[PDB]
Amino acid sequence: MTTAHRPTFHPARGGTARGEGDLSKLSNQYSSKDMPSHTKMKYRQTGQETEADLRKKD
RNA sequence: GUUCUUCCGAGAACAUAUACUAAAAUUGGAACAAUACAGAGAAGAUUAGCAUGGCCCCUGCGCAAGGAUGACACGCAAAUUCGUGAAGCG
Ligand SMILES: [Mg+2]
Ligand SMILES: [Mg+2]
Ligand SMILES: [Mg+2]
Ligand SMILES: [Mg+2]
Repeated sequence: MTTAHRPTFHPARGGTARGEGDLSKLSNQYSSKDMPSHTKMKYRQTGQETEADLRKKD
């Protein structure tokens, strides 16, 4: 019988790869996109119809 | 060891703790080249390719991509339990 060509009847699980569960388990090889980028965080301006002021604004 | 003190051969200050310390002696752990054999995924054959899984790697700068689809998988799969009437006995 053929059985190697099977789908995922069994559930997928994870949470144990490189650097998961312990921060020292990151290898010093890191991916090209793991470079620091977009490091200045944007925020929404003051008076953006913020929730409490919006609530007031019935 | 130096700049100074003098009663004279001593005194004050400056200077302040190197080194996985070995020229060694010991003790684990990987792949190498090839005589003969029989030889590489899918209900006949030629057989794609891409997936899926874990206490399996290798090449790669790599969330790219290759390594036979990289290899494997390839059936006792029972795993919460019964219910019935004939005929021997005794
Ligand atoms: Mg093929
Ligand atoms: Mg591949
Ligand atoms: Mg190939
Ligand atoms: Mg594969």
